[PDB]
Amino acid sequence: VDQPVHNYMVKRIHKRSLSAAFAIASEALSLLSNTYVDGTEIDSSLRIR
Amino acid sequence: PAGIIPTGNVLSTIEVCAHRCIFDFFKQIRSDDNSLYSAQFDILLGTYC
Repeated sequence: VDQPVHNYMVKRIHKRSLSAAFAIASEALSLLSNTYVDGTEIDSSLRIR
Repeated sequence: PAGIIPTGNVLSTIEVCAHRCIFDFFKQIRSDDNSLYSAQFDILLGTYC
């Protein structure tokens, strides 16, 4: 004669990641780190670009 | 400490570094240390029946 069973299971997490790169040219940093020194006509076009 | 409210006021502030061969675990910090700020924990993500 049989008797009923109970089961207990435990599962755990597994850690992964996702990484993506993004480059900024040195002249872009120079154009965006002026801190209120430039502002002529030809510099604005390069800054907007 | 973990920022818990102290329960009892300790009297007789003496040099506890000399009586170091009591207690179980004695860590002495000069002014501050980066090992006081730790927040690792385990989490249970639900049980299913």
